[PDB]
Amino acid sequence: MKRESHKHAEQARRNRLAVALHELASLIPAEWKQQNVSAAPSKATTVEAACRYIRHLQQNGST
Amino acid sequence: MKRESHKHAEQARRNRLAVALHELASLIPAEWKQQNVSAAPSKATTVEAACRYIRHLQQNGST
DNA sequence: CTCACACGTGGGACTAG
DNA sequence: CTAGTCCCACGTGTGAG
Repeated sequence: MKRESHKHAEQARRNRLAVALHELASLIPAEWKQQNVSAAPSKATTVEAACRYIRHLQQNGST
Repeated sequence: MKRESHKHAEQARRNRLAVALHELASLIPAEWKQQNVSAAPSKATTVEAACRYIRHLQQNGST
């Protein structure tokens, strides 16, 4: 039963979710992801602010 | 000594990272995605994407 | 303690024999 | 049926502070 690999595999898989996610804040220019309620530089929070630098960025109507 | 049952501490906390991936999905452009090689619609595979957009949105107009 | 975390695990679409 | 892929998510033993 390939769960034997599914391990070696679904690890590589769950890993991808990291390399990249890592590589988001890795260069979230918006360094405020450095300064706030941030209870963890690893997933969630970083991603909360990760959507943020974009959230600033999606400003499309300069007066 | 909830060193087993503390359980919920994971997902009840994980939930954020879920939607973090999700708001990361709200301000990302489907219309963009055509550029990106389809990976599969996953809670990992698209963290890949938010980078793409972001890495991009930065140098907007530069020529 | 409270956090955050990476492992296995059963797994349920989907596909190729 | 049989198993090989996908990627989802829970339940945890652990380090860290």
